Amino acid sequence: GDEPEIIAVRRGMFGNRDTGDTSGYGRLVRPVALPGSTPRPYGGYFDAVMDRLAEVLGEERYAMSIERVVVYRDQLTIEVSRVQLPAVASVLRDDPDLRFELCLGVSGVHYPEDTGRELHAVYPLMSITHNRRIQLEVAAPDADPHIPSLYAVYPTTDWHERETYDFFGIIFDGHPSLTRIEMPDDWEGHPQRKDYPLGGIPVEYHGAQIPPPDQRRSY
Amino acid sequence: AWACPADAIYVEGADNTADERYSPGERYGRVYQINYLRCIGCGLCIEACPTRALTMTTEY
Amino acid sequence: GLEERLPGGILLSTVETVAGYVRKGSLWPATFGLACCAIEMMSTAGPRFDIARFGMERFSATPRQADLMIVAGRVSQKMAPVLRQIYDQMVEPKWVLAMGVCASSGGMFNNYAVVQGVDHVVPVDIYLPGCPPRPEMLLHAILKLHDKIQQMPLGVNREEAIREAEQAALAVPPTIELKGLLR
Amino acid sequence: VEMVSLTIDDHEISVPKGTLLIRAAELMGIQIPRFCDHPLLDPVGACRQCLVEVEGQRKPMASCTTTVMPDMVVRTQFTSEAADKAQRGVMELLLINHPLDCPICDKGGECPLQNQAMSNGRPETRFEDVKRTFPKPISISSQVLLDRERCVLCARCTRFSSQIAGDPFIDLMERGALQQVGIGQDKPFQSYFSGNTVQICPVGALTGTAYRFRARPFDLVSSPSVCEHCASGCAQRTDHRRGKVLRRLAGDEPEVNEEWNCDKGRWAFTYATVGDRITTPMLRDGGVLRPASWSEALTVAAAGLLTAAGSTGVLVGGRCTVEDAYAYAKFARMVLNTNDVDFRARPHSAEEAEFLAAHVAGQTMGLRYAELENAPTVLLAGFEPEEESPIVFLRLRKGVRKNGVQVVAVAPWASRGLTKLAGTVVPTVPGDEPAALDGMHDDDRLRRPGAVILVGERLATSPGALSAAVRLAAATGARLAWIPRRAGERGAIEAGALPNLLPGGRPVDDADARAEVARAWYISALPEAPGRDTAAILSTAASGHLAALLVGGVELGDLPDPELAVAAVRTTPFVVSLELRESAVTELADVVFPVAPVVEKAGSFLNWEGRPRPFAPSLKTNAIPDLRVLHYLADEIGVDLALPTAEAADAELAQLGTWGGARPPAPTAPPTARPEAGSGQAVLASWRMLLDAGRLQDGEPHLAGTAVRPVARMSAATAAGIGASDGAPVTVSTERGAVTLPLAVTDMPDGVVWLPMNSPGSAVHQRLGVTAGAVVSIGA
Amino acid sequence: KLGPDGLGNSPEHIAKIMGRSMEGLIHHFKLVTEGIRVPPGQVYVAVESPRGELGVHMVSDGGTRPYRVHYRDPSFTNLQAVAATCEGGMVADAIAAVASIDPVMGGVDR
Amino acid sequence: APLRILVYSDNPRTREQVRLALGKRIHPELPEIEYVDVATAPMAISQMDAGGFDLAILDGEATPAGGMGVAKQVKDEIDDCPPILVLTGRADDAWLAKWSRAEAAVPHPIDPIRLSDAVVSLLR
Ligand SMILES: CC(C)=CCC/C(C)=C/CC/C(C)=C/CC/C(C)=C/CC/C(C)=C\CC/C(C)=C/CC/C(C)=C/CC/C(C)=C\CC/C(C)=C/CC1=C(C)C(=O)c2ccccc2C1=O
Ligand SMILES: Nc1nc2c(ncn2[C@@H]2O[C@H](COP(=O)(O)OP(=O)(O)OP(=O)(O)O)[C@@H](O)[C@H]2O)c(=O)[nH]1
Ligand code: SF4
Ligand code: SF4
Ligand code: SF4
Ligand code: SF4
Ligand code: SF4
Ligand code: FES
Repeated sequence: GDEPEIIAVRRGMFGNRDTGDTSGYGRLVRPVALPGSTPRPYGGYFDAVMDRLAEVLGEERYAMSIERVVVYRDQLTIEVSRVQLPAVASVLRDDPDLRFELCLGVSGVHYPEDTGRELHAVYPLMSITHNRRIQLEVAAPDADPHIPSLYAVYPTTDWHERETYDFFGIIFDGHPSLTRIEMPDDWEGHPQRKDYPLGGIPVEYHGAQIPPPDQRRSY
Repeated sequence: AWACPADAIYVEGADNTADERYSPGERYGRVYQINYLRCIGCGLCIEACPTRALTMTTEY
Repeated sequence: GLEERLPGGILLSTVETVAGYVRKGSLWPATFGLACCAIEMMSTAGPRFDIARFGMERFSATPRQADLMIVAGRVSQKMAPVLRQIYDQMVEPKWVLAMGVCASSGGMFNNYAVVQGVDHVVPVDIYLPGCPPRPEMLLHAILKLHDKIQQMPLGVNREEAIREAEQAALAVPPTIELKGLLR
Repeated sequence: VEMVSLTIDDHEISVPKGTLLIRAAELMGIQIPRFCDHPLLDPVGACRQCLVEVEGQRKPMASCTTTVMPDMVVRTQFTSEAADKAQRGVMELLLINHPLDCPICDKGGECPLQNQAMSNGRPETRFEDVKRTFPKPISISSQVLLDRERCVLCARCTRFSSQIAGDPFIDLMERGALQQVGIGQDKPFQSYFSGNTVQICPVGALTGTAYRFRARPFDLVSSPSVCEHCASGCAQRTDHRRGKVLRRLAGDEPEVNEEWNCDKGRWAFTYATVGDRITTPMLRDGGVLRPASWSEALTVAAAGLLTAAGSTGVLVGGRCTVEDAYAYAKFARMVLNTNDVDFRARPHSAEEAEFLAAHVAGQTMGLRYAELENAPTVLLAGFEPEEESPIVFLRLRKGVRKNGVQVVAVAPWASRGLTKLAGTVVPTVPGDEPAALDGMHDDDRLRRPGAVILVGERLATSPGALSAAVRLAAATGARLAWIPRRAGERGAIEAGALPNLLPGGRPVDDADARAEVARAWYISALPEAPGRDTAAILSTAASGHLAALLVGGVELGDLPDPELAVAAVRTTPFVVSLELRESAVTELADVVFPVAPVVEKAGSFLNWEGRPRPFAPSLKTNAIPDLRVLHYLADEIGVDLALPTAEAADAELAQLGTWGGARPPAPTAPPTARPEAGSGQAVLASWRMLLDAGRLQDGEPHLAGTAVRPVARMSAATAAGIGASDGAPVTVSTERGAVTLPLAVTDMPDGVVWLPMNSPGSAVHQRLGVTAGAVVSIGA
Repeated sequence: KLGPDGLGNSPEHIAKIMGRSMEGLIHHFKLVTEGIRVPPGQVYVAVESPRGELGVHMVSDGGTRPYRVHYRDPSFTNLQAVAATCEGGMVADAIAAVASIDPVMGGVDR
Repeated sequence: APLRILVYSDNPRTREQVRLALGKRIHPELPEIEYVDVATAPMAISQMDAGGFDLAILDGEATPAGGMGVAKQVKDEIDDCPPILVLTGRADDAWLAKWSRAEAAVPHPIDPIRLSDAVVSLLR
């Protein structure tokens, strides 16, 4: 579907996360939508890239693999379909017209309020020969956080994919060894998830203490 | 204290009154603590203060 | 050691004074930087200042030779075991300087990942604010540690001081109870 | 549900006929700036902040007042440059006279004016002239401080105090630029719902004196919560800084309380910190109450309770979460093998327990607040909604204003609450209520579909009253609901904390019910002997036939015969008290356990409609709830109560489920003849004022200073018969003692004197030791 | 602005927001306390840090706090080269290689 | 004989809280409990070196030297060291409590029954 992804639904004015400190202002319903798919004439080389991609992949393979294309602030995001990620990445790296040699890493981002698409892995790719860059985005559910690892295509991802797992639990199936890299192997939970509490302690003061920022009010 | 990224300032306001006035106006900082084992010296507090009551000396 | 078994008369006093002098004047740090504060510690050793002036040029690489531990950085959870191992592997007497807000109390990083003060894992002799503490502040803290070292008891005096400090410490009301003008 | 379709900005939506443009734009995600608008207040369009361009309209129209018409086109500030200009100009004009007070204004950080001046305001002032100035702040009551300069004169406070609450003790005053919200001259604001104005003001004009300068929004730990005080079960938001609760805002729950509170719920939170709190387990030794460990205290309590065995009674009180009541009941059933369980720490009767078993217990979510608003006719028996469950009063007033709800009260005199409802009195002396109910079986208003009959807890005090009300409900077909005064009463009933009941409403006298609970408790069999009501338990203990009492959060002064109750607790050889604060029972008890207050414990209440009101522990503390205390006392006694937390108690209550079998018989008590008072004597009527001297209002002198001045009330005929005059201090009396209050001659049945039940200086139970409906002497 | 009493808000600004400019006061208060709220969206922006392509993935949920800020620190990726540049060589040469990578561990571990 | 429990914390209120959770006789099927209270790491260490303790409760939040560090030290330094219980000021501190090798860990605020049960488990 072309409808945007709503990562959150703000209720009420002033960004209240709960009932709100003034009465009568909580009735607004503002969904938090990320940008939807760009219409078609993607700016700059983006079209030149995507068209080329659509050429190297078939119409059927391209349609099954690329879920969405989002140009935002002159940055091209290819919301790629899970499972098909290794094929698309191989096409990007190998194709002379794309030739995105440099995958700069993998970053997990958690959207608990995005149904069936809770965990997004972002792959910044750069083509040095063509002086281009794009960002693949693969969405996985929370209940099935498995994503295909790009190791065979981008070895640089091995540590990134590890950190992202450690921090989000995104299981990059096919990765040689998804061991926690930052946190201890015996650590419980995945800290960068929103469900994981900040785990701070109150700051002490003569006769008082300030609870961590995650407990106190916010807007 | 609002602006402090480190939660290194604790402020409790209280009323100025004729029998006891500490600052011009209706409010004053009765309690003012800085936890210097949390203060990172960023200076955001200073930029936050609207009265220049808070400044940063060069004493270190 | 036998030096502490001397009778509590003038011999033990003078030995304490000389030993404190020497230990304050030769307070070799361990080569144990962690973070930002480690860079500022190197800057303190750098020529603009001279930590060597205070007999502290030798950043001891091996914990065995090191008499002082400038934590100088943020102790993550995964580092607390290593930091404690290094501390325990120094040979006594040894003091610990919690350089920076991160080392002393966790600093701005009030989080799961950070231990919130090396005091959790090792006894702290002196706490040093700053983020990072500028090298002049590090030298100030080290001089305060020198003052602490010189006035250090030994033997029977050490036991008496431990007893007195324990008795005094049992009475201080906790920080959370020092409600002043706080309503 | 005629739906009208219209385009706001470029987009299109369809909304119910009559919906306001501002509501539609809210629904579609568009923040039209607004101050005077309020969803629950009748639109006034005063501030003109919410202007929008509407197709075919020359002028901008206040979106808050523009009803949606079919095929309309509207363009907000997001797409109409003209509407943007209108809103920004209104914003500027709104800020020119506003004080530069944000650092010192309590509303700073949570101010709608600040936020909407950021989103919809000019970068900087254009106003180089002189600002309007008022001397400020000025108190309009003991609780509310008014800052007129910050007042944007939106009239939301005034509109609330008129429409929502029938308390127009403030109004817009003066004229022109000088217009200001104000009280009359010195007559204080004086409304049980005054705090709502503080929460309704879109600026710092109205602030809570208690919360003044206490904190800024970033310094608050904020948690959802439920009020502890009456069966209304309002959603609230508890804010605490430094571990101390600073305020309790109204929250938002349209199915219960909309966005409202009463002053009791909003400010009566300091009770847990007045310095009387029980910090550690206490033990009686040498006649003195001494701090004790948990280990030693549990050892002693288990020893005593095992020594008493089945010669024990558990007074559960009404200050308990559903889980706490369930633990008390289960503890009584197994750990003590007794059925002497009663949450009624108040005037009560066996007929009350019978009625609660017959109609209330197990019958969840019948009559609902939403139903109240649409009931064509509402009858009130022994129930003063303003004084008892003020939010029920708010809903009834809302029904009166919107859907023409007709309200009838069987009461001695028209209470201010009833008058605000436009309700009609059925003047009847206390005790004579059953006759009133029996005389209403032919009333056509109750025969109307959706008619409702609300019975207050006080109706239990009158013999034959509850059975009469049940008969009336059956004969007319109107839905009958019973609305207690304490938040834990209904949860206690659902917890089976009555002598005749078990969890889920299943009766004790039913063998199959006993088997179901015994299985669900993995136990052989529950006791079969009929339990003893609280009055029975207390009279028994005063006789020395009771071996030990377990009193959980009960104030003896609230019982019908407090002298009897203090004697009962004193004579009992072993008294185990789970108390939040020191009291008569804690003072006279042998073992005292501290139980965490509501702010620091997870749990759930039940409101009068049966809706669960769950809440998480806002404060985190070493304190433990009644649940854990009872569970570990049982464990020390050697029985697995299996209630380590409120979550387990909720799971067990779900497992036991509703009774569903042969519903217990109706009470059908005979309407006993009322006493007749001779000359110099009258029948006592009374109900607890909302802001009475209750223990949980302690530590909040402002809220007390906002309480209604206690007064005796009489018919001019009866005052003349006693020789008194209005304003003269009339004294009522009985053997125990006398209560003296200024006389306020009231239109009411002759031979009846009304006193506040437990207002300061009244304390009718303690002073007189009689219930409502009892004959009491009177004099000048 | 500095003064005889140390670094502080410039007295001109204090006068502006506390004596004259109400909108100025509101803006100071809100931008300091709540801070700007960024439109929702994602953006990956890279710079040429001394140690390489320091990238930042930034995600905003329309709020005043960032929804996500992930640093692709160049040092973290460069440390993948310890195997390549150390294996097979002398330990003294491995030290030189690791130094040549110039890993700043703060960025590596973040 | 009476059991001696070393309760270590520089916060007097935490020591009182521990002494409240554990009565003079916890679990009346158990011996009497004797409390030696210490508010400094050196004194806690010296008392441990004296020995004869059945359990030591070390406040993980002790200011100049945390109870977890003291726990690791006492296990490394006293032969036949008595079991150690730690009070942790944070749920995330559990991992460090695991590293401290204390037989059990009780999060702050001290839950009386939880602490009593933990102690009974260690002293049994
Ligand atoms: C009336 C009258 C005239 C009487 C005179 C009596 C008198 C004074 C006697 C003189 C003869 C003596 C001394 C006899 C007494 C008996 C005796 C010899 C005892 C020895 C006891 C002993 C083994 C040790 C105690 C100390 C002592 C005095 C030992 C000998 C002298 C020395 C200097 C020995 C060890 C010290 C030493 C050489 C090295 C210490 C270790 C280091 C690393 C040194 C410092 C140092 C070095 C070397 C770096 O490389 C470096 C590089 C970059 C930055 C910093 C550093 C740094 O800090
Ligand atoms: N065991 C227990 N006791 C409580 C709890 N909450 C309050 N209490 C105590 O219960 C006692 C009696 O409370 P109430 O019967 O409600 O008296 P009140 O505060 O005047 O309330 P009203 O009945 O409306 O007048 C008080 O002294 C409190 O200390 C609780 O959660 N558990
Ligand atoms: S310098 Fe000021 S703003 Fe920054 S951390 Fe320290 S107290 Fe807070
Ligand atoms: S205290 Fe500040 S300067 Fe020192 S290591 Fe921590 S973050 Fe860096
Ligand atoms: S009411 Fe709002 S705008 Fe006015 S001074 Fe207070 S915070 Fe500032
Ligand atoms: S006091 Fe508040 S609610 Fe009343 S008119 Fe003024 S701004 Fe509006
Ligand atoms: S009406 Fe009752 S439940 Fe609602 S806020 Fe007031 S006291 Fe609390
Ligand atoms: S909100 Fe519509 S005119 Fe005020």
